[PDB]
Amino acid sequence: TQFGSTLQNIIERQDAEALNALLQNQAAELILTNLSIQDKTIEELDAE
Amino acid sequence: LKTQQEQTQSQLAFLQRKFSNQALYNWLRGRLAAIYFQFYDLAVARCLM
Repeated sequence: TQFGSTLQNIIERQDAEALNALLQNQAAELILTNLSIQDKTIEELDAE
Repeated sequence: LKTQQEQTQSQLAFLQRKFSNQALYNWLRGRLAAIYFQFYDLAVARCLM
């Protein structure tokens, strides 16, 4: 039962790690989109 | 916003597919609760002995 508890903790921790990696990858994608948006903003000002 | 929508769905899919999901806990709770109660009756019987 101690191995049982240890394993459960590893599993929950393993999943937590996977989530943090997922969230950071997702953040990177939104930033790239935001960079494209900002470029258009700059072009808009040049158009003005 | 569409990207954010997809990312949100990805997180939901992740929560559903990850091993330590709601289904696991529902199962663990059901099984442990059965054990805990049965163990309790045995514990009471020994306490009474």
